[PDB]
Amino acid sequence: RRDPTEFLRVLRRMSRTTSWQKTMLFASKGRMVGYRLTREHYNTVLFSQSLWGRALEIVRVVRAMQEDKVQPNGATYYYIVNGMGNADHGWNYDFRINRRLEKIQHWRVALEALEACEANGFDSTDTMHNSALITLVIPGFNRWQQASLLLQRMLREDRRMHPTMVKFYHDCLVRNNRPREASSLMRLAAERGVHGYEDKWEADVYKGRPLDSEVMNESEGQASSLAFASLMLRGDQRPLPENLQALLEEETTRNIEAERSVPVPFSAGLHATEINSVFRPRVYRQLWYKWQHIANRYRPTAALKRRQLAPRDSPTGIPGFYRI
Amino acid sequence: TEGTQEKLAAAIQEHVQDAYRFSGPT
Amino acid sequence: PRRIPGTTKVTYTNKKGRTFSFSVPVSELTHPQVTLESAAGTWREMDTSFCELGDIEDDM
RNA sequence: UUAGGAAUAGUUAAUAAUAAUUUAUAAUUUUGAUUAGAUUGUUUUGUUAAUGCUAUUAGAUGGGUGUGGAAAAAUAAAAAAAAUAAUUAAUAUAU
Ligand SMILES: [Mg+2]
Repeated sequence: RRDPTEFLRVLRRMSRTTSWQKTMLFASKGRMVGYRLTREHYNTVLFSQSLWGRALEIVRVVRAMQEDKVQPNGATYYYIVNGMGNADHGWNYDFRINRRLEKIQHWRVALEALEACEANGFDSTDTMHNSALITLVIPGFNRWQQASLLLQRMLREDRRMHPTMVKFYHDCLVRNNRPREASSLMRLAAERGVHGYEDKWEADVYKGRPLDSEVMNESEGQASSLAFASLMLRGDQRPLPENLQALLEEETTRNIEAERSVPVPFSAGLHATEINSVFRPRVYRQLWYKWQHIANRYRPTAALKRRQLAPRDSPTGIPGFYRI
Repeated sequence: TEGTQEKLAAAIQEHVQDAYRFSGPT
Repeated sequence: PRRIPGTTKVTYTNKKGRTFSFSVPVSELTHPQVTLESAAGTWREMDTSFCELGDIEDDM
């Protein structure tokens, strides 16, 4: 055992310069020879796993941090929630990228760190709540009910919406067949001044219609209008008699499921949101940590062309750029 | 069977020195 | 939100024996004292038992 | 093919198995693999006494549309494209 200040000094350099496997090797083998890892040691490991988006590794660090009885601070929860948003997901051609992310409940660890942040007394940031909503919403996951309740209390705390969160949450509500929640998201992002959405503003075609949960509550318990409260009319339309309209509602019920049961022959069982949606964080393409990029998609290969950075038969310093 | 923990400690210490080789000088 | 009262009364006795109230301007804390290296043991921990990892000694 | 040479994997074979819930002592690699770098190849080039050294510009392109025999399809001075349009010649293009 050398100097523990020297042990922390190499841990500072590897989180700052090299990849995520170096801090996981150094802190684990250093804990086994007897280096007492403090909160300063775990925040440097959790900085490197949050940058590369290693969702399985953040769970293993927080299991060792709770075993060593070292209390996390507000900077520690800043890396747990922002690190779950940077996890790899998406679909190559018929190949699921990071399929073991689904069995881990990494959206729930990002939610559990939010509950432990306010219970221990720390102040959560605006990028924690935008990164926690992303983990419920990303194309391997379909959780828009919990992401709606998270966004509802995000406005009550006067948080501002991140433009990456609006891009993911709009595609999740479109995929899960919710146009009222998607039109209200575009209407909200245009009014709050979110960048990239000040031109997209949709009219509220559901202005007179009640909520979808209120109709199911009214249907369990005016009686002619109670059964047809869910039916949407143009104003120049009238309902049928109650025996004739109820036979017509079962016609549309069996016709909608008949169309949705037919597979599209060249989709590999995927929605159009899932097609060509491979995600790695911004570290994979010649970039490093920035705070405003929560879940930043890696830049395309047309940003850096070869033979404009170095001439022919000469090496370029981009080893893993064009590899997706 | 009893002297495997100290051998494990020596092996993990050797791995820690191999990781210390990343630091370079001093 | 609960507002801090600001003033507090403490009892002081003179040399003769007369007791009265010193009014002290006192505010409360807002942030936890987490910068100390000592751990009290009373903080809300994060549950990680639902996560699936490569631990072959545990169950899925 | 790499001045400072080590591990690799949607993995190998069998199969009453299209569309693999099984079996196996599986497969690649120090006779140099995978990855990273450079990278169309090619007795067509140049030189020399030289079986040496040194160069290259035919090409292809698993999510744009299951159409079509074949995706090679978002742009090419001809490859004249279903009535002899014109077929003497040269510019054949600027115009
Ligand atoms: Mg068999």
